[PDB]
Amino acid sequence: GIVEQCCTSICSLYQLENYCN
Amino acid sequence: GIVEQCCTSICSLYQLENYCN
Amino acid sequence: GIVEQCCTSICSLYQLENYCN
Amino acid sequence: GIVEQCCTSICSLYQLENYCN
Amino acid sequence: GIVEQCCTSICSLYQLENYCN
Amino acid sequence: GIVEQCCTSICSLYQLENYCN
Amino acid sequence: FVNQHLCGSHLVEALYLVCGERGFFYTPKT
Amino acid sequence: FVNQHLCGSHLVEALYLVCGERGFFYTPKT
Amino acid sequence: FVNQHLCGSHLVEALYLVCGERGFFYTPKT
Amino acid sequence: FVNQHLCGSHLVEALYLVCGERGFFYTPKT
Amino acid sequence: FVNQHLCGSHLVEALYLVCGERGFFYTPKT
Amino acid sequence: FVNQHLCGSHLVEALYLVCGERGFFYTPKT
Ligand SMILES: [Cl-]
Ligand SMILES: [Cl-]
Ligand SMILES: [Zn+2]
Ligand SMILES: [Zn+2]
Repeated sequence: GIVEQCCTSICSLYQLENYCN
Repeated sequence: GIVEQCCTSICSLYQLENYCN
Repeated sequence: GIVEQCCTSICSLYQLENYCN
Repeated sequence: GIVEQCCTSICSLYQLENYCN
Repeated sequence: GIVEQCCTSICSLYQLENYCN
Repeated sequence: GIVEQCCTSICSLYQLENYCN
Repeated sequence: FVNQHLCGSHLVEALYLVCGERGFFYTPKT
Repeated sequence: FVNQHLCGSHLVEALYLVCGERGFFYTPKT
Repeated sequence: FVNQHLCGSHLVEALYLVCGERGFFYTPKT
Repeated sequence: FVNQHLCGSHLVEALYLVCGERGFFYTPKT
Repeated sequence: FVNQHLCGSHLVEALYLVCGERGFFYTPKT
Repeated sequence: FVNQHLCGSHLVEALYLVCGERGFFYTPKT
């Protein structure tokens, strides 16, 4: 999930938008 | 400037990006 | 809603807990 | 102290209340 | 007190240092 | 730079003033 | 625990602390 | 923009920054 | 609520959240 | 992305997230 | 150093930075 | 005052605290 994509790995601001409602 | 604009009105991440090195 | 209530008046940690997954 | 209980180990919100005045 | 002064007017890091242990 | 002085190593508040404009 | 006055990012910080690993939904009006 | 490690409080702050008014979910178990 | 690791700035933010008006002490040497 | 209302330290946090490793300059008026 | 305008959690952050390992007491009025 | 490790968001928060109105640069590649 988000922890693996953005914390464990790295992610972009655009990727973070995946988790918006 | 940007600092003042973000606080008194609003600003975008795109405007913020102009202050990166 | 909760977001607005916490900012315009006050809210409790107990009310916040209702937004957990 | 608090660092050992809450940082090194883990602690609850209720435990943190131990450090209130 | 310090908490109120920093928020309603201004305070210095030197004044803050008086609250260290 | 700053990361090596303050993150990797440790630095003082006075050292941080080196990076002020 | 005490009552809270939380705007902006400070509400999200409180949610994070309260929920931890359970996660949470942040749902502002409009 | 850039790619960085964002974890815990810092990850939720970043979701708040990017989503704002839209809202977001933080579901670390998923 | 939950149990998490809270360290440095994040630990003091959490004490602020839970204690508020009551005040608190942060005494890491003790 | 959404528009932002950012005062004080919250602007610096946003700069940090937007620029990451590139860094940034923080230049308030007077 | 410059003078500071600090409310809420931002005062606790400043105390943390100023005192570090010495710790500090946070003592708001009433 | 004291010497501590200050990294990422926490380092920029500290530069904000110490520099304020003066402004600052965060240039981690340099
Ligand atoms: Cl604020
Ligand atoms: Cl951290
Ligand atoms: Zn704030
Ligand atoms: Zn952190």
